[PDB]
Amino acid sequence: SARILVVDDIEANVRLLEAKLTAEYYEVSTAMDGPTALAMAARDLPDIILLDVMMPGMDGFTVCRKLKDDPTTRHIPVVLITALDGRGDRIQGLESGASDFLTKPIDDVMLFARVRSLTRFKLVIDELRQREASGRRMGVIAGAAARLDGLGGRVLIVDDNERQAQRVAAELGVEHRPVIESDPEKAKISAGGPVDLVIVNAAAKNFDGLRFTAALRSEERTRQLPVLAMVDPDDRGRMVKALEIGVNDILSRPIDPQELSARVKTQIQRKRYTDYLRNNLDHSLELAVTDQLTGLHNRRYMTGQLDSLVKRATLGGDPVSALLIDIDFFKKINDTFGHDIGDEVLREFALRLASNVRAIDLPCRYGGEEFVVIMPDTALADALRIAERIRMHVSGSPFTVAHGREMLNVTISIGVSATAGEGDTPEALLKRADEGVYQAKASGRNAVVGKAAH
Amino acid sequence: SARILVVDDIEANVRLLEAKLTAEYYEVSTAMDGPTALAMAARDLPDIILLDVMMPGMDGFTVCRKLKDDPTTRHIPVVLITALDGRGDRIQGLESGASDFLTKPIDDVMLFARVRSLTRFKLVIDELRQREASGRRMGVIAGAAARLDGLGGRVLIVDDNERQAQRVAAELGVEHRPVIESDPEKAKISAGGPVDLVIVNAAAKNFDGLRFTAALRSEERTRQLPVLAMVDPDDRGRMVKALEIGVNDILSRPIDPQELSARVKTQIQRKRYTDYLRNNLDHSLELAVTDQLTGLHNRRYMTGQLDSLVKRATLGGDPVSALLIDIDFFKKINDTFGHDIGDEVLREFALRLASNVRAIDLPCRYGGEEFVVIMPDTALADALRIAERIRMHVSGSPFTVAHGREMLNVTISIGVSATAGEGDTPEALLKRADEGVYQAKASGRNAVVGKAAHHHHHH
Ligand SMILES: Nc1nc2c(ncn2[C@@H]2O[C@H]3COP(=O)(O)O[C@H]4[C@@H](O)[C@H](n5cnc6c(=O)[nH]c(N)nc65)O[C@@H]4COP(=O)(O)O[C@H]3[C@H]2O)c(=O)[nH]1
Ligand SMILES: Nc1nc2c(ncn2[C@@H]2O[C@H]3COP(=O)(O)O[C@H]4[C@@H](O)[C@H](n5cnc6c(=O)[nH]c(N)nc65)O[C@H]4COP(=O)(O)O[C@H]3[C@H]2O)c(=O)[nH]1
Ligand SMILES: Nc1nc2c(ncn2[C@@H]2O[C@H]3COP(=O)(O)O[C@H]4[C@@H](O)[C@H](n5cnc6c(=O)[nH]c(N)nc65)O[C@H]4COP(=O)(O)O[C@H]3[C@H]2O)c(=O)[nH]1
Ligand SMILES: Nc1nc2c(ncn2[C@@H]2O[C@H]3COP(=O)(O)O[C@H]4[C@@H](O)[C@H](n5cnc6c(=O)[nH]c(N)nc65)O[C@H]4COP(=O)(O)O[C@H]3[C@H]2O)c(=O)[nH]1
Ligand SMILES: Nc1nc2c(ncn2[C@@H]2O[C@H](CO[P@@](=O)(S)OP(=O)(O)OP(=O)(O)O)[C@@H](O)[C@H]2O)c(=O)[nH]1
Ligand SMILES: Nc1nc2c(ncn2[C@@H]2O[C@H](CO[P@@](=O)(S)OP(=O)(O)OP(=O)(O)O)[C@@H](O)[C@H]2O)c(=O)[nH]1
Ligand code: BEF
Ligand code: BEF
Ligand SMILES: [Cl-]
Ligand SMILES: [Mg+2]
Ligand SMILES: [Mg+2]
Ligand SMILES: [Mg+2]
Ligand SMILES: [Mg+2]
Ligand SMILES: [Mg+2]
Repeated sequence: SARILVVDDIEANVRLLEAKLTAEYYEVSTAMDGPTALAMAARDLPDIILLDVMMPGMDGFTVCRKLKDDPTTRHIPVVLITALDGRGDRIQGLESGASDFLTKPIDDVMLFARVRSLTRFKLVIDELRQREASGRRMGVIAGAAARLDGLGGRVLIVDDNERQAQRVAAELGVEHRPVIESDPEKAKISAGGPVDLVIVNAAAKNFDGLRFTAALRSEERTRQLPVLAMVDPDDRGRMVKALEIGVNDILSRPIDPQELSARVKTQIQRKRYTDYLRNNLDHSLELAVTDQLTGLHNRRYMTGQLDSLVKRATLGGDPVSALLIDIDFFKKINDTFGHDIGDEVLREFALRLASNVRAIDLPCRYGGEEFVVIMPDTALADALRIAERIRMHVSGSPFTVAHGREMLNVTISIGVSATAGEGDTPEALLKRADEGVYQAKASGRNAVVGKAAH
Repeated sequence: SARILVVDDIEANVRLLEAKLTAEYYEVSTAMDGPTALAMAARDLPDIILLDVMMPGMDGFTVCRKLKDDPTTRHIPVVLITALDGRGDRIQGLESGASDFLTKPIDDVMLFARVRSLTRFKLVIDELRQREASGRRMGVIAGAAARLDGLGGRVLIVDDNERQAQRVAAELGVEHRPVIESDPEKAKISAGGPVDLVIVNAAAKNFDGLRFTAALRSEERTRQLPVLAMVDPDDRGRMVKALEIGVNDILSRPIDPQELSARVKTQIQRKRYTDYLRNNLDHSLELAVTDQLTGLHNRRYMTGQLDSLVKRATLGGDPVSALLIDIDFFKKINDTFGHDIGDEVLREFALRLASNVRAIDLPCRYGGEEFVVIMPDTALADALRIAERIRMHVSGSPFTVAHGREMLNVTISIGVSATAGEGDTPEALLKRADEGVYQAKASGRNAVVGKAAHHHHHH
């Protein structure tokens, strides 16, 4: 279910861990030092890396720093597993970018809980990386592939221990924008707003922090919001639960502020990376101008042009008209002959429309079975002629279908609309058009109806 | 971690299930009949529905059919939980679209394993649906998924048992294209190729079907490929394991051939649903028409439009004009500052052009450093006005460059052209615009030069 790379200078360690992980059905590979490790990671792109710190030559902190400094590997969670146990070295490991820092001998129940958690989180990151990478024979821009810090960031602190909360707030205060909130019900609201990270106390006295987290996770709006939970280091059952319901990361009471700072930064920086991906995906769709199926222009492109043309109309320029065409009984077509045949009809209809209208006109795909034609410098009466012409052309001739094998009769209903002067707006114009289609429908279909200015 | 709607006519049932699920930290809501259930599902979009079959009025098979027939709710997994246990009841439930069919009194360990599984899957799908609904709302993606299509479908049967393999193949054979493969190592390869679903034997004698599945799941190529596992029915632990390593669904042996058929169809249309989403999302930045770097329309598009406009002009309609713009000393920019900056200038120039010209005009990328603007219903004189305006917008103000650090001065030369008479053609029109450009540049650059058509004294 995951490819895990294990790194340690002692063979006994490597194969003991290996047997545990393959017993849980993971695909394990191994390296015996830093240099090797970095080569395998760059080549094989594993899902997780488990890493010794103390090794002859290049040590685990360095290895870790390099993995995060290459864009190919920056995204892979690293878990340090080591014999060291000083606070000093704990903090050095987290500051160098590791998700967790475990001290030998490790708790297997926590290791597997943690691994199952990381893989769950990597699911969405990886899909989005796949989505982007399918722009690669296209055009990227703007983005200079440049990272994205972990500083800044608005942090909500849900806690009913005033002493503890203020300490947490004082530490984050220098580098971040912290806000305290001891009411869980209010907190639910706040957490929807402008917030990058929530810190929740699982050992709160007046509410259950874990239930509160489950709450955030269940509602679609905040399922993605990172959550860092304060827990008791002696209560293993509760730590596993925390990971299982969906907590991104954990901290031991009493709160070490240097540990706190390191993990808050880690979490804010991963959440930003995944919002870079989401926005890049959405910016590239914005740039699309045609409808994939019919190759006519899409409605986004159309409404942009309609904005400009209607504004110019309102301030005294040329009038604009709109035709809104909707195919009759289109659902009956799909329900009888199948979706494929539905698409043959749509494609043919688009080519017929395009070629019975002037080049200066803007025909477009407006919805599933709806088409709009914008006609610059055209008034209501002419538009009605043009609509009539298209109606008679569509129904005057059957449609080829089932690639060649069969004909079909198709008819359309059309609503027609023209601009009405200074007060008019493109949404008003379109609304009059579909009031026309509605009456045309009601009149018995295969009909044109022009609704007038008010 | 998930919103679960629970439906059943007896309060005792609803209440007992609710306790169990909230003890595992789920958000539960409830209904006690069909009508209510369907209203709640459409208003609230829960992550999973657990459903009784036998209820006064509308029953569970109907409620289920309606949920899958409405696009708002079609994607929600429905699990039926019922006192009924005939194989006929089971097959109807699965045929009406359920992910699973459980008999009361349920196995809780198993219910949770199954819930935990559905939600792991929903994570990918709902990120996808979410992005794709963003695409629909901004006006780019349009259309609809097929409502039927779970038939056809290339199915790989990884199995050790000749005879069982053969029966599975015979049943699927009518509606799908099965292929048998008893070697797991070969099967790893085949599974990469053209395959929609793998059926694997968890109780195979010569290899571990679950290890084989873990294998598919770990390699990035086949991580989404649906897998249906045949399992011994007296091994709850192995069943849970199967669900944990990532199996889409379980089928108890000895194989019921109509159970098989129903569960294969369900998985294949779920696969195609997620494919349809991925295509909408990606394939929509493919098909030329615009120029990647600048956003403006490409050349092929522009010459198509110019043909139609010029023909209409020549037969008596509105006149048409062309501007041909070419950036001055553009080679100097690439050679002094590098192509990163050359591109920054082209992109910005496109922004300044697009926004100083009317919507009805067609600005476009014509060559490396050349742009053309087509102006419908416009004559030579007005075109010269437009060219001059544009020219001063580029030279009147320096260009940002080196992302923010550095300022560059850029100038353009423009040739101008307009339709004239019956005998004119688009290639003639553009050729006059080129002669303009050539004069503009000879005259000392940062200039506009228009070119009228002429005939000889005795033409
Ligand atoms: N296709 C196209 N044609 C263009 C463009 N610019 C000018 N024309 C054509 O050239 C004419 C005269 O432009 P003008 O001398 O700036 O005289 C202009 C200008 O003084 C003013 N005006 C009109 N629209 C605008 C505008 O959007 N912005 C500004 N700033 N002034 C405008 O009134 C005008 C006279 O209006 P029209 O009757 O339309 O007469 C316009 C129009 O037929 C253009 O970008 N695209
Ligand atoms: N944007 C746009 N506007 C349209 C369209 N169809 C008609 N109109 C507008 O309304 C017109 C009157 O159309 P008509 O009655 O067919 O009267 C037509 C028709 O009889 C003939 N005609 C012009 N172009 C064509 C053509 O391309 N094909 C055919 N078959 N006849 C044409 O002369 C016309 C009168 O010419 P106009 O002065 O242009 O007057 C035109 C035009 O202003 C259209 O598809 N798109
Ligand atoms: N009844 C009518 N139909 C219209 C009108 N405007 C456009 N159409 C329809 O759509 C046209 C294609 O328009 P085009 O792209 O401008 O391409 C147009 C245009 O470029 C030119 N053309 C044809 N007739 C005339 C005309 O009478 N006057 C002018 N100025 N151009 C014409 O060739 C055309 C292609 O020939 P068609 O087969 O007629 O194809 C015509 C016709 O089917 C109109 O006003 N009235
Ligand atoms: N009927 C009418 N509408 C007006 C007038 N002035 C402004 N508008 C409307 O608002 C414009 C945007 O204002 P702009 O800043 O002048 O932005 C203007 C201007 O910078 C330039 N432009 C377009 N036509 C002309 C023109 O005839 N003369 C001049 N000088 N500039 C023009 O590009 C424009 C953007 O073009 P549009 O997309 O058409 O967008 C146009 C148009 O929709 C006007 O006098 N008459
Ligand atoms: N093949 C195909 N079908 C589509 C597409 N986009 C939307 N549809 C279908 O178009 C159907 C429209 O059915 P309606 O009942 S709303 O429209 P009708 O044409 O049947 O109604 P009228 O007779 O015009 O009143 C919907 O169910 C969609 O599934 C599409 O892109 N390809
Ligand atoms: N950065 C960048 N440069 C390009 C591109 N497409 C074409 N070019 C280059 O633009 C350069 C222009 O050289 P010219 O001599 S043709 O153009 P000039 O502008 O220097 O000539 P004029 O002074 O106008 O006569 C050529 O070397 C082309 O390789 C491009 O997409 N990005
Ligand atoms: F050698 Be490791 F740091 F335990
Ligand atoms: F009432 Be249910 F079908 F058990
Ligand atoms: Cl001329
Ligand atoms: Mg060591
Ligand atoms: Mg319709
Ligand atoms: Mg009942
Ligand atoms: Mg040049
Ligand atoms: Mg050139």
